[PDB]
Amino acid sequence: HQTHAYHMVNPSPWPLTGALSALLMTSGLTMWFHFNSMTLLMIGLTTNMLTMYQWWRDVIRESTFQGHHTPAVQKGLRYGMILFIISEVLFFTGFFWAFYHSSLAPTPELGGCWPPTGIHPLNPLEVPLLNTSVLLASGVSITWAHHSLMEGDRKHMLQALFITITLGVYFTLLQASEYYEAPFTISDGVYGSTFFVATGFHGLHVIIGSTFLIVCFFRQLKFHFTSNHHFGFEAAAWYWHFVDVVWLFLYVSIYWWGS
Amino acid sequence: APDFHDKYGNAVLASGATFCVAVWVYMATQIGIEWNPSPVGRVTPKEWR
Amino acid sequence: HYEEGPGKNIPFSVENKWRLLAMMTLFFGSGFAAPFFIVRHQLLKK
Amino acid sequence: SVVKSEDYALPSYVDRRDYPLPDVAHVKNLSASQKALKEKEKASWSSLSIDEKVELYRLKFKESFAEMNRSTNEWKTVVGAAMFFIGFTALLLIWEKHYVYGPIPHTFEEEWVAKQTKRMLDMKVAPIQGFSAKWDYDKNEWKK
Amino acid sequence: MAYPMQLGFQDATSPIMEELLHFHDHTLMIVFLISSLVLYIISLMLTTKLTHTSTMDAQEVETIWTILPAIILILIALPSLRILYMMDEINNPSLTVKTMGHQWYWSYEYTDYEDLSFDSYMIPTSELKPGELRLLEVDNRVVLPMEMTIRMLVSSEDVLHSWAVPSLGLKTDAIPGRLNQTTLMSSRPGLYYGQCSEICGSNHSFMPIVLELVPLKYFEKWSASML
Amino acid sequence: MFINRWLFSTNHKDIGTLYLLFGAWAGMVGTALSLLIRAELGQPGTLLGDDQIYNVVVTAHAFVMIFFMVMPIMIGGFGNWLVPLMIGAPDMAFPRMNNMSFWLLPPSFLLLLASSMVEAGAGTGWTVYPPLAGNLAHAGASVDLTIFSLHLAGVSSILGAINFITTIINMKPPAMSQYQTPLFVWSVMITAVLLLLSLPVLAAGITMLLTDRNLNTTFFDPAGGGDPILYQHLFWFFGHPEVYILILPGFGMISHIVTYYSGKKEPFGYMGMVWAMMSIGFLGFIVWAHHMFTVGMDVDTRAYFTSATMIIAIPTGVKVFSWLATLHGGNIKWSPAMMWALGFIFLFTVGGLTGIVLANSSLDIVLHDTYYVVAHFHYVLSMGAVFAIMGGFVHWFPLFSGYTLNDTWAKIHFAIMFVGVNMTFFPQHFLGLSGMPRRYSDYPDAYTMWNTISSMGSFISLTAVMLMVFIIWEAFASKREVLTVDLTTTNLEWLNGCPPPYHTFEEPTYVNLK
Amino acid sequence: ASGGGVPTDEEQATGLEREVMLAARKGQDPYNILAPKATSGTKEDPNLVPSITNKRIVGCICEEDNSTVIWFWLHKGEAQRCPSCGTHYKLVPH
Amino acid sequence: ASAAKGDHGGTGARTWRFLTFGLALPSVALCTLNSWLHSGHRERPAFIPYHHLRIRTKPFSWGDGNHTFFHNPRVNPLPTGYEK
Amino acid sequence: HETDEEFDARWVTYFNKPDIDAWELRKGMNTLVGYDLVPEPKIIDAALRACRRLNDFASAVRILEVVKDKAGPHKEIYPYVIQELRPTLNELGISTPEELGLDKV
Amino acid sequence: STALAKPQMRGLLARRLRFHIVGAFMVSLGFATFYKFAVAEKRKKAYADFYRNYDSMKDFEEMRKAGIFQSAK
Amino acid sequence: KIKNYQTAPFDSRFPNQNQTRNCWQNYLDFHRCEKAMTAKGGDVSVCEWYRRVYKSLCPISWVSTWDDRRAEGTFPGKI
Amino acid sequence: FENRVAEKQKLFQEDNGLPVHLKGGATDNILYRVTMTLCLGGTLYSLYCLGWASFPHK
Amino acid sequence: ITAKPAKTPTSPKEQAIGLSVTFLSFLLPAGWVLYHLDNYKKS
Ligand code: HEA
Ligand SMILES: CCCCCCCCCCO[C@@H]1O[C@H](CO)[C@@H](O[C@H]2O[C@H](CO)[C@@H](O)[C@H](O)[C@H]2O)[C@H](O)[C@H]1O
Ligand SMILES: CCCCCCCCCCO[C@@H]1O[C@H](CO)[C@@H](O[C@H]2O[C@H](CO)[C@@H](O)[C@H](O)[C@H]2O)[C@H](O)[C@H]1O
Ligand SMILES: C[C@H](CCC(=O)O)[C@H]1CC[C@H]2[C@@H]3[C@H](O)C[C@@H]4C[C@H](O)CC[C@]4(C)[C@H]3C[C@H](O)[C@]12C
Ligand SMILES: [C-]#N
Ligand code: CUA
Ligand SMILES: [Cu+2]
Ligand SMILES: [Mg+2]
Ligand code: NA
Ligand SMILES: [Zn+2]
Repeated sequence: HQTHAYHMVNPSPWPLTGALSALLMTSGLTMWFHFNSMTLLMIGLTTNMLTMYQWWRDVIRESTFQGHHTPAVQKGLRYGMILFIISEVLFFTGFFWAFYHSSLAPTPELGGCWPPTGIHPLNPLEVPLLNTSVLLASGVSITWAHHSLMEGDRKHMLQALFITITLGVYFTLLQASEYYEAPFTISDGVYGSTFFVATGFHGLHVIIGSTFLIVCFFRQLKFHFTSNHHFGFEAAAWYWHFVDVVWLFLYVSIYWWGS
Repeated sequence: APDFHDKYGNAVLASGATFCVAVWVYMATQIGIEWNPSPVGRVTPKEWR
Repeated sequence: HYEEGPGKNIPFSVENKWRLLAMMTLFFGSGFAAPFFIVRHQLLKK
Repeated sequence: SVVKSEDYALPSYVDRRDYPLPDVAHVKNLSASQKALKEKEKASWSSLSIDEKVELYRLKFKESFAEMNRSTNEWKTVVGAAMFFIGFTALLLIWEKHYVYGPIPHTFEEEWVAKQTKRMLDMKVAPIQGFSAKWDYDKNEWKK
Repeated sequence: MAYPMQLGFQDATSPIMEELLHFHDHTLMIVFLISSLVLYIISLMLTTKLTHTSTMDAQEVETIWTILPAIILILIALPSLRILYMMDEINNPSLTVKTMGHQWYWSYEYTDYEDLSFDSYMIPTSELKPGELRLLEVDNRVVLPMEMTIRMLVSSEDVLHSWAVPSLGLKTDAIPGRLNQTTLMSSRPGLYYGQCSEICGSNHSFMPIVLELVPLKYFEKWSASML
Repeated sequence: MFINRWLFSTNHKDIGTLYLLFGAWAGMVGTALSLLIRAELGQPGTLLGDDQIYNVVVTAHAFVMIFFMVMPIMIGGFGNWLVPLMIGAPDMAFPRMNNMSFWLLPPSFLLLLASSMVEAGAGTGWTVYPPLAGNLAHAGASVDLTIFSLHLAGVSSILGAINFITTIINMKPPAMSQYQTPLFVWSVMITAVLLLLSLPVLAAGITMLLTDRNLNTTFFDPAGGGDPILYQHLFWFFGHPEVYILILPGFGMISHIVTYYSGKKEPFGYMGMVWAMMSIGFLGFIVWAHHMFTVGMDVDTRAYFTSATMIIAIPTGVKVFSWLATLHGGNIKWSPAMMWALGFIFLFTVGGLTGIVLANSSLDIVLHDTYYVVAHFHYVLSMGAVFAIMGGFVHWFPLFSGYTLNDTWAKIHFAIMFVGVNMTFFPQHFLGLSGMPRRYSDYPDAYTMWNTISSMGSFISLTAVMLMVFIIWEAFASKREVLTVDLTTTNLEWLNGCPPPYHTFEEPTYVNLK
Repeated sequence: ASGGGVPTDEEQATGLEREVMLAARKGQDPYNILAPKATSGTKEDPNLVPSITNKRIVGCICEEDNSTVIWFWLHKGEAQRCPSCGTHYKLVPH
Repeated sequence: ASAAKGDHGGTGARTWRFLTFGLALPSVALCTLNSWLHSGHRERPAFIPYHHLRIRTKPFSWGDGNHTFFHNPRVNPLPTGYEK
Repeated sequence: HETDEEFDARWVTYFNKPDIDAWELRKGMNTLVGYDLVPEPKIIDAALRACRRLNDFASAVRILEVVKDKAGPHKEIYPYVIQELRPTLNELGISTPEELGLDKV
Repeated sequence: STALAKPQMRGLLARRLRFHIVGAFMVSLGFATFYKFAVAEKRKKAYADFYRNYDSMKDFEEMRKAGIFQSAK
Repeated sequence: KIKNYQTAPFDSRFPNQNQTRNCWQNYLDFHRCEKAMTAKGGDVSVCEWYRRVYKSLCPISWVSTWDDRRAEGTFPGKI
Repeated sequence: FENRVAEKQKLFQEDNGLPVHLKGGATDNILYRVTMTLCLGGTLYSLYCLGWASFPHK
Repeated sequence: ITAKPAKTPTSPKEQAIGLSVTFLSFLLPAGWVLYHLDNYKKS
C-alpha cells in the first residue's frame, strides 16, 4: 500500500497502439504522396482515433470513477497541460516567423512587394472580422460556463458550453467557406503557402479544441464534474483561449497587416 | 595471495607492447600504404611541361 | 507480481551465459551489420 | 563475516581511509574465547598480549590502512591488454588494405609526384612559409 | 593550395587572409594556454594523497573563474571584430565578376563591358596532364587581374553551393534567387584553388575553383579572346 | 506477463532499461555508419563508387547518433532510471505517456531505415537543407521518410520533456526545494525545457519542407517568393539548443561521477553549477546564426552572433573549474567511471575551445564547412557526450543490474577508446585549417596523410566498441552480485539496493522543514 | 438564474482523492502531502517519523538552505542520528 | 483600458452571462450583418500566368494532380487559365 | 573564523566529554579527518582516552593509522606525533600499528 | 636520541595548491613568450620580409616562363 | 557623361552582402526609363547608366528570364 | 438525466484484478482486440510496403 | 563497491570464447560485404 498521493497507472496498451498509429499515419502519408494509395493512412487515422478514445476514456475511469486524481495528481496535470500549450505556441511561432520573413522582404519574383503581384487578399473587415468576433465571444461564453460550474449550476454550465461549441462550429464553417471562396490557393507562392498552412493548422486546432469542449459537454451531461474538481474542463478552456489568441495574432499579422 | 596481475601482469605488458609495435610497424611499412609525406627534402622536382 | 532482483528486471534471460552470448551477438550484431547491408542494397540497385 | 544482499538497508562495514571508524564492527558474533578477550579489554590494555591486541583489531576491522591502501600490478595488465587490442586493430587494417582497398590513383606514382612537385614550385605554392619557401630557387635544391 | 602534411592555414594571398593568420595565431595561443592549464590542474588535483573533503566555500574563487574568462573573451573579440569590419569596409572594386553554382560545375560571367561567360568543370583524373593536381584542376580557369579590388557576386541556378578560395580567405554561399557579394584582392600572380563548400549532391567533392591571377593587360587580352 | 511488463510498461525503471537497450543498438548502427565514412576516406580515390550512397551514410550517421543513441540514452535511459530515484518519487508524473515516448522511437528509426532503402536515400546532410532536400534534387520518398522520422522522434521528446518538467517540479518531497535537488536532476529539467521550446520550431520547419515537397507550397523556393535561408534559421533555431540538449545531461552525470569518485558528499559550488546550466540554457536560444556565417548576413548581425556565442564560455568555464575544485582534496578512487569523467573534462575542454575559435565569424569564413568544424564537434560529442554516457553506464550498471563489471576490463576499454578517438579526430584539425571540405567522399592528394591516420583511428574505436559488448556479456555471464555501495547518504538512487525493487518509494521519504 | 445539479466533492469524490479530502478535514496527513515540522531533535525530543513498515528513508537538510540532503534508513527501535549533523530521529510504526 | 463597462462588485456566472448576451453575441450579430451586406461575388480578374503563382513542382495527390484541394472553378484558375 | 588554538580546543573538549558514546567517538574522528590538517597531538590524546573510556582498544590503533594517513607524503609528521604521544601510549598500554605489524601490506 | 622537531601539520593541501598554481602561472607566461617568439612573431617577420622587396611582375614573368598560365604564354 | 565606367560603384542603398535588390532596382530603373523615353519620343541614351549597372550586377539568366516575362506579360514588377 | 456516477464508481472499483482498460466489461476486450489487430496488421502491411518500395520494380 | 564472488564464474577459456564470438559477430558480416564490394558495383 502506498502512502504518497501519486498515481501508479495500470499497465496499458495505448502507448504502443498510439506509437504504431503514428507509424501508420506517417508511412500512410508517404504512401499517399508517392504511391497513390490511401490505405495505410486510413488504418493509421483509425487506430489513432481508437487510441485517443480508449486512453482518455481510461483517464476518466481513473479519476471520476476510481478516485486517483488527488490534488497532487491534478497539480501535475495542470503543469502538463500548460507545458503542452507552450510547445504548441512555439510550433505556431515557426509559421509566424515564416510569414514575417517572406512578407517583410518580398523577393523580385513577387514583384518585390507585399502582397505579391497578382494576389488579391480577402477583406479583413468581412468574414475575417466576423470570425474574430465569433472566437472572442466564445472566450466570454466559456468563462460563463466555468463560473456556472464553480457555482454549482448545471443548466447554465450546459447552456454556456453549448454556446461556446456552437461558436467554434460557426468559426469552422465560416473558415471552410472562406477557403472555398478564396481566389488564391496554397500553390499561390509564399502568400498562399503562409496563409493556408498557418490558418490551416489553426483551423485544425479549432477542430481539436471544439472536440475537447464536446467531450466536456457530454461528461457534464453525465455529471462527471464536481463544482470543485473538473480539470478536463479547465484544460479544454485553457486550450480554447490558446486557440483564440493564436487567431488574434493571425488576424493582425496575416489578414490585416499582411493585406 | 598473488592475484592475476602479480602472476601475469609482466607478461601481458611485455607481450602486448611487443605485439602492438610489431604489427603496427608491419602495417605501416610492408603492405603498400601510401602515406604521401611531404616532398620537401625528399622529392627531386622533375620537368613537367 | 513480477520477478525482482538481479537477472530478473530485464526483458532478456541471463539464466544461461551461452544462450545469452547468442542473443547479445544477434542483437548488437544485427545493428552493426545493418548499414553494411543497406550499402550493399543501394549498390545492387545500381 | 558474511554480508547478504537482503541487508542493504542496514548499517554496513567499509574500509575507507577517509572513514576510519565504520558504522559497525567487522565481526559481530564472538566465540567463547573472543568473548573472554572483550572482557579482558575492559582491564588495562598493558595486560593484553600483542596477539590479543591484533585479534581485537581484526574483530573491529577487516583490513588495516596499509592493506586497504596497497598498490597493485593492475596497470601492467591494463596497459599490456590495451596494447594487445590496439595491435589486433592493425591486423584488421592489414585485412582491409589487402581485401577491400584497390589501387590508389595514378597521381601518387613517383614520376607524377616529382612533376607535380616541380609544378607546385613553378606556381610558387605557399612561397612565404609553407612549401616554396623551403625551396632554394637560386641553388635549385631544397633549402638546408 | 594545400600541401602534404600541412598543419595550418594555406599561405595568405590577400591582406585580409594575412590578418586572419595573425588573429588565428593570437587565438590559438589562448586555446593552448587554457587547454594546457586545465590538463595541468587536473593532474595536480590527482597527484596527492592529502585530502580535504569537508564543505568548501565557493564565492571567492568564482569571481576569478568568471572575470578572467570574460577578460580573455574580450581580448579575442576585439581583434575578431576589427577584422570583421575591415572585411566589410568599402574599397570600390575595379571589376565585377559573377559566379553561378550548378550541379556540378561553376559558371562565370564578366559582364561589365562585353558578354563574357563560360563554364568551369573539374578535369577528370584520367585526363590530367602530368604534374596537374587531382580533383583541383578545371578546364577553364577564372582569370583575374592581380593587385586589384574585384567584386565577386555569387549565386546558384539549382541547389545550394558555396564558392571558396582558402588562400584568399573567401567562402560565400551560392543560393538560388540571391546575389551574395564578396571582395577579392590578390597580392600576387599565380594559381589559387578552392572547392565547393556546401553539400550539393553526389558530385559535391568534384566541382573546384581555380583562380588565375595575372597582370591587367593579360587579363584584358584573355577577356577579349574568350568572347 | 512478458508483454504486460515490457510492451505495456508504466514503470520508470523498465522504461529506462528499454531506452538503454534501444540506444545501445542504435549506437552500433551509428558506429557502423561512421566506419563506412572513414573507410571511404581511408585512402584516396573512391571506395563505394557512389557518392550519393556516401552522402546517405553521412546523413544517417548523424541522425542515428543524435536522435537514436545520445538522446534516448541520456534522457530516456539515465533520466528515467535516475530522476525519480534521486527525488524519492514513486515514478514519473505521466507513467503511461512515458511509455509512448519510448515506443515512438522504434517506428521513428524504422522510418529512417526506410528512407535509406527506398529510391537512392536522403543524401542531404543531417541539416536537410533545401533545395538539395526538395522534390527536384531529391525526388521520391526518401526525404519525406526522413522528415516523418524526425516528426516521431520530436513528438517522443516533446512529450518526454513535459513528463520530466512536471515530475521534477511537482514530485519532490514537500520539504525539498529546487535548490536541494541533485545536479543531474537540474540538468535533465533544463534539457527538457530546451526540448520543449526548440523541437516545435524544427517541427514547423520540416513540415514546411514537407509541404514544399508535396503540396506545392514555396516557403523555401524563390520561384514563389520563398527563401532557402528561412529553412536554415528555423533548423538552427532548434539545432543550437539541440547541441546543449546533447551535452547538458552529460554535464549532470559528470558532476555526480566526479563528486562520487572524489569521495565527496557534494560537488563544489552547487549554486554556481545550477546558475551555469540555466545560463547555458538561456543563451542557447540567442546564438543560432553562427551556423550561418557564410550565407550572406549583414556584418552587424555577424558581430552580434560572434559576441553572444562567446558569452557561453563563461558559465561553461565555471562548470569546468568547479569539477576541478570537486577533485581538489578528494580521496580519489581511480575507477573506470572516474577515468571516463576525467577524459570528458579534458576532451570537452579542447572541443569547447575550438568552438570558441569558430565563433569568430571572420575566421569562420575560412573554417566553415571544413573538417575543423567536424573536429570541434566530435571532441564535444564523441569525447564529451559518449564519454559521459560510458562513465554513467559503468558507474550505474551495478545499480541497474545488481551485478558488477570487471573493472580491469573496463579500464582496458577506456584506454583503447581514448587512443582511438584522439587518433581519429585530432588530425582533422589540420585537415580543416588546410582547407579540406567536410561532406566530401574524396580529397585532393595533399590531404592523404591525415585522412589515412584518421581512418586507422576509427578502427581502434571499433575494437573498443566490440570489447564493450564482451564486457557487458562477461558481467551478466559471471553474476557477481552487489553487496555494499559507499556514499549512499549523498547518492539516494543507491539506497534501495541493486537493482531496486520494481516499486520504490511506495512510502515516501521523510524530510522535515525545521 | 441559479439552479443546482452539480455534485460536490463531498458527495462524489471517491477512492484516494476522498481519503485525502477526509483526512485533511481532520488535520491528518496519511499520504504525506505536507512537510513534517522538526522537533528540537535531541535524544529527549527526537523527530518522530511515522511509517507503515519497520523502516523508512529520512532525508536530513542539516542546516537551512543546505543544498546537500543526507539520506539514510531509519529503523524501528532506538533513535538514530543523522550522520552529518547528529540530529535525532525515531521511527513510529503504525 | 478599463474598457468602458465596469461591474466588479464581486465576480460571477451572472456577470459573465451578462457579458455573453449583452456584449459578445450582439457583436457577433453585428459582424454577421456587416458580412452579409458585403457578400456577393467579386468579379474575377483577368488571368495572367504569373510564374510565382499556380505553382506545380509535383502533382497533387488527388484528382488529376492539377487542382488544389478546395479548388473553386469560379475564382481559381489553373496554370493554363480559368476553366471552361 | 577561529584561531588554530580555538579549533584545537573545541576538539579536545569534544573527545574529553566523560560520557562520550561510541557514536560520538566515530562521528568526531570521521568528521575531523575531512579537514585539511593532521590533528594536533593534544586532540589525538583526547580521542585515545575516549577510546579507553569506551573500552575500545582497536579504535585507538585505527586513530593512529589515520594520523599517518592524513600526513600524505609528509613522512616526518607521524613519527613526531607518536613521539609526542608516547607517555599516553605507555600509560594506556596502546600499541602502535607498527608494534602490531599492521603497517605490513 | 634527540627529539624530532614539530613539523607543519595544518593546511598542507592548501599550501601545495598555492605553490603550484603560482608555478602554473609562471609557466603559462613562459610559454606565451615562447609562442609569440616561435610562432606569431616568426609569422609577422616572414610575411614582412617576403613582401619588403617583392616584385610581383618579376614573379609573374617567372611563372609565365615556366608555362603555368592559361592566359599568358 | 561620366563614362570611363569600369564597374558598378558602391551604392549606399545596398551596403550589405545581399545584392539581389541592387540588381533588381537597376533593372527596373532602366526599363522604366526606357519606357518613359521611347514613349515621350526622347532618347533611351539617358537610361544608359542603369543599363550598365544592371548588366554588370545581374546574372545573365535573371535578365533573360525577366526579359522573357516582360514579353509574355508576366513580369511582376511595375514598369 | 440522472447522476449515475456512483454506479460507475462501484463497477470500476470492483476487486476483480482487471486493468482499467478492460474493467468496463467484455466490450473493452472487443475494442482492444480490434485496435491491436489493426495496429499489428497495419504494421505488417507497412513492412510489406517498405519491401515493395525498396526496389525499382524488380 | 563490494560484491559477492561470481555465482557462475567465467574462466579465462570461457572469456576467450565469449570475446572471440563477440568480435566475429561484428567482423564477419561487415567483412563479407566489404570483401564483395566490387561484386556489387557490377550488378
Ligand atoms: C555537445 C555538442 C556541442 C557543444 C556543447 C558545442 C559547444 C560549442 N560550439 Fe559547437 N557544434 C556542434 C556540437 C557542439 N558544440 C555541432 C554538432 C556542430 C556542427 C553542426 C553541423 O554543422 O553539423 C557545431 C558547430 C559549431 C559552430 C559552427 C561552425 C561552422 O559550421 O562553421 C560554432 C561556431 O560558433 C560552434 C561554436 C561552439 C561554442 C562556442 C561552443 C561552446 O558551448 C563551448 C564552451 C566551452 C568552452 C569554451 C571550454 C570550457 C571553458 C573553460 C575552460 C573556460 C575558459 C575559456 C575561455 C575563456 C575561452 N559550434
Ligand atoms: C488487418 C489489419 C490491417 C491490415 C490491412 C492490410 C490491408 C492490405 C490491403 C492491400 O491491398 C492493396 O491495396 C493497394 C493500395 O493499398 C491497391 O493499390 C491500388 O490502389 C490505388 C488507388 O486507391 C490504385 O491507384 C493503384 O492502381 C493500385 O495499385 C492494390 O490493388 C492492393 O495490392
Ligand atoms: C569497418 C568494418 C571492419 C571490418 C573488418 C573485417 C575484418 C575481416 C573479418 C573477416 O571477414 C571475412 O573475410 C573473409 C576473407 O578473409 C571473407 O571470405 C571471402 O574470402 C575468402 C578467401 O579469399 C573466401 O574463401 C570466402 O569464400 C569469401 O567469402 C568473408 O566473406 C568475410 O566474412
Ligand atoms: C435535458 C437537459 C437537462 C440536463 C439535465 O439537467 O439532465 C437540458 C438542460 C440544458 C439543455 C441544453 C442547453 O439548453 C443548451 C442547448 C439548447 C438547445 O435549444 C437544445 C440543446 C441544448 C444542448 C440543450 C439540450 C437539453 O435541453 C439540455 C441538456
Ligand atoms: C555548436 N553549436
Ligand atoms: Cu556544389 Cu557542393
Ligand atoms: Cu550552435
Ligand atoms: Mg555551409
Ligand atoms: Na574516397
Ligand atoms: Zn542532518
